[PDB]
Amino acid sequence: GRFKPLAIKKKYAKKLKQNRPVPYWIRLRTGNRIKWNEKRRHWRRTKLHY
Amino acid sequence: RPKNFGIGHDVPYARDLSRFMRWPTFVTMQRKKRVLQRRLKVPPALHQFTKVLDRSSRNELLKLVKKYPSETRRARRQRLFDAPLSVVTGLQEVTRTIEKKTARLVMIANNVDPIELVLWMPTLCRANKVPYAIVKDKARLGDAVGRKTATCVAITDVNAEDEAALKNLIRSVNARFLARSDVIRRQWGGLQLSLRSRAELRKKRARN
Amino acid sequence: AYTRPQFRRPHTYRRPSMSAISNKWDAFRVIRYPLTTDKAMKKIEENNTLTFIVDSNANKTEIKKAMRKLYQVKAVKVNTLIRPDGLKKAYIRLSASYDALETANKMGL
Amino acid sequence: GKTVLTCRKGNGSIYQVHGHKRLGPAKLRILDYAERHGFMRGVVKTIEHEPGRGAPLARVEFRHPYKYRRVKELMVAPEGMFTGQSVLCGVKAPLAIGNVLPLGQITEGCIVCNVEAKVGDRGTIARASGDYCIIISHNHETGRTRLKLPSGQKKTVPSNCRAMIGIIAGGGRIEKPVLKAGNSFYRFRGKRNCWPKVRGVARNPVEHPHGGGNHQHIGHPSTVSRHAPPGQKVGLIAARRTGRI
Amino acid sequence: GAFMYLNELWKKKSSDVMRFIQRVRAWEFRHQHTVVRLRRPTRPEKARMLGYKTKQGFSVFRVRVRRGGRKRPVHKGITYGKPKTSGVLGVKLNKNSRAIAE
RNA sequence: UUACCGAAUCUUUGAACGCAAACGGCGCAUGGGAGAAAUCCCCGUGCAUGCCAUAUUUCUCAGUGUCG
RNA sequence: GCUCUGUGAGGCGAGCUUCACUUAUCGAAUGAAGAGACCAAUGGGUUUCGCGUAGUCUGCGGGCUAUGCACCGUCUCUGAACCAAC
RNA sequence: UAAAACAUAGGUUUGUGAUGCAUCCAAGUGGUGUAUGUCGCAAACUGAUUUCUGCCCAGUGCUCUGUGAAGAGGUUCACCGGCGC
Ligand SMILES: [Mg+2]
Ligand SMILES: [Mg+2]
Ligand SMILES: [Mg+2]
Ligand SMILES: [Mg+2]
Ligand SMILES: [Mg+2]
Ligand SMILES: [Mg+2]
Ligand SMILES: [Mg+2]
Ligand SMILES: [Mg+2]
Ligand SMILES: [Mg+2]
Ligand SMILES: [Mg+2]
Ligand SMILES: [Mg+2]
Repeated sequence: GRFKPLAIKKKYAKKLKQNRPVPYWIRLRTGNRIKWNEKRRHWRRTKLHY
Repeated sequence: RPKNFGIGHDVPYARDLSRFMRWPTFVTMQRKKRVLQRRLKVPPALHQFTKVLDRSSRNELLKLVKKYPSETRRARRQRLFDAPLSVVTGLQEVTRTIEKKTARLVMIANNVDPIELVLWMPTLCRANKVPYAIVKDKARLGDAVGRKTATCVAITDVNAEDEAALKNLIRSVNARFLARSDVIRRQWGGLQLSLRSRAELRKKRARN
Repeated sequence: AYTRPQFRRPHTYRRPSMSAISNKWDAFRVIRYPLTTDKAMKKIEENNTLTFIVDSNANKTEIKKAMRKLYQVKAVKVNTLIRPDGLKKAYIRLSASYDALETANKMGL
Repeated sequence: GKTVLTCRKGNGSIYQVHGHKRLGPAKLRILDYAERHGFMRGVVKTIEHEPGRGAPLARVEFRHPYKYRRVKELMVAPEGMFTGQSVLCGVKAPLAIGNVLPLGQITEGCIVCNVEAKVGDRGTIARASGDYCIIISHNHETGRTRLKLPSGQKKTVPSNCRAMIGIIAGGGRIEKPVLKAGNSFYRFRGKRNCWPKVRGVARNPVEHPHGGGNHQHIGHPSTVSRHAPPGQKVGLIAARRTGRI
Repeated sequence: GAFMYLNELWKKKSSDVMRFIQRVRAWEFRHQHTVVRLRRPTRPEKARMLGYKTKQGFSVFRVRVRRGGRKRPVHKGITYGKPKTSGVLGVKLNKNSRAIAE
């Protein structure tokens, strides 16, 4: 609903902008290991219960 | 504009309540600590501090102590580039002067934080046959010596001008203690009734 | 002379008792970057209203004072919101005496 | 086993008195100097129902003895204590209904309520509705009147002890049958989580000493010893006799 | 040798004078907090044996301690496991009462 | 740029301590700031409790404690 | 049972209980809100601290027991209300 | 397993005058009934009303009525200290 302490909004805000595909250019670095983001989250699956 | 102060009329002007007030605990307790030890039966060893040198005699003696001050720190240093007669003061120094019997009068203070510090002292002067007197306050032996408290004072010696002034005091002093040493080692003290209970008994016997 | 059932402690006298720039907040910390979305471009021209991501801890009155200092223009109002992302977003509306368009383009926008 | 319900009421958790809507303690006025050397007139202001209590409580408003303020004060009402009545508490209070006057000054044989056992404790005996205690003797030589407690029970108390005059109001509550399980639901709504009372034989062997077994029966005498440890002291306690009388 | 007098005066704790002084204190101390700082020791000669010196930075405290044995804090007084380890009232704390006050 | 280390920087918190707290809340005092027809607004610092020391120009006091 | 636990007066028996006492302790009430006295002692002793009597004692200064003086000690069937007129 | 059980009102009985009764707590100037005060509280049994609850108190339960002596001493012997009825 509407209610959120801003501290919770800052955290969902945190996880929200953290919920992004890895940059394309990061995969092109030497010795790179990363491909997909292993910490992609989906609201319908993992829950950030705050 | 006179006011009735019957019950259920004009409110009273604020009368003193010191008597029924609830005091800070340290107040109630120093009051009760003083009550408690009048109305218990104190031992003769400890009661003797309740008995004490007559003040006209006391005032004479403390003026004598004041006549023989210990030298001040400013002067003691100044003397030592090369002591003036003064009263022995301090429980440790005064204890020697008794045992060595160099003391020729001693002035136990009446009150002491643990009376134990001095509780023995009257028996010790009585044994060395040193004249001694109990006196009202360690604060007065205090100022007499320039200290803020003195558990004891010892007139070990005096200039010739004050020889007799000491002697009459020594016999006005051991007249009350050392002479009464047989009496003093006997009087159990305390057991005073409250005068709220003395009067109650004054009247119960009044009614019978 | 006590006149309370209980004692109360007396008034006693009581004796009265490195960054070169201590104020880390600043016009330049408050306002950050103008926003260039097309909801905001609707406001610069249609509402005389600059949009800014602005420091999230800044408040409205500080955002006015910051526009006054950074862009030299009065803000008739500044209703901020903090974005779902966590950035704060001010829609500052300029006084009519100040164009929001002449100023935004002066701003490199 | 497992903790008996008699023992759990002592935790006083769920089992505490309700009393949110209770008006506060229903006591006599503080034993002022005025009580001890005169009287205080307070007018009854309003007779309240304290929920969970049978007797109405009165709201006598005494003027404060020592300061300019008026001191409303709450005590369980004697019957016939109408609002606007002027109560008179104090040693030389007139002897009338609602007046609170020293017990040794109340006439022998007259009935009193809200009596205080210890002097100055502000009224502890005879407070339940309909209840009272006749004064059955004075002993002016030793200053201790006797009185008959609302239970057939004599007791000596100092005459300096206050008492109110008359029966406590609201008498006869108990005479009316409750009829409904729901009616007794509400008398205990304002009291405590006392009710309903499950029988211990209906309980399990873990729950109660009486519990368990096939036919539901106590297996041992229901008359427990006074020294029985808690959780055992159920059934009839230290009973001197059993049986209908 | 004032210590020698004040030390043996306290060796007579049972003497009626010392028994009286101690009486008034225990009365006096009951009406005080479990810890109480003193500007001076009740026993100057005894405190000084133990290293107290009337100096700045030395302070004395009178710490009260209830007497009698420990009651082991098991619930409802019940004890589980072996019968040896039962016993609530009679097992004693294996710690000194000067220790507990210190 | 790397490596190291002295100078600093070190946001909100946290023992967390000015008071709170699913509140990015609210103080009092101190100085600053912007500003403005002062009010508002931001900022810095102090402000928890306990205890020890001290009042160094020796703080203010309380006690039907002891005396004088 | 001991202890907490003191104090006086008894009696009994070879420290036991009655009886009062009150400072421990306990309970109660209270916002610790008015206790006792002045009405006077088988009471007190530092501004009252002191005298006088008999008995005894003396560190010759006084003590102590009894005792009486003094002195401590002395005054009289719902109203409103405060913020004082030595 | 929704009953026939539990509850229930009604009935009785027990404790109990606050120094209380029941009762929580390791512990306390701690806690619950109790903001209460016998028309109350705590404990039990029975189970509306109408009607009746006979006989048995034997059992069981409940209730009620340190000081001497010996010894060198450790010690030992002796005397006083809730039950039974
Ligand atoms: Mg789901
Ligand atoms: Mg949420
Ligand atoms: Mg908003
Ligand atoms: Mg069952
Ligand atoms: Mg069982
Ligand atoms: Mg059945
Ligand atoms: Mg059955
Ligand atoms: Mg904080
Ligand atoms: Mg049934
Ligand atoms: Mg029936
Ligand atoms: Mg039958």
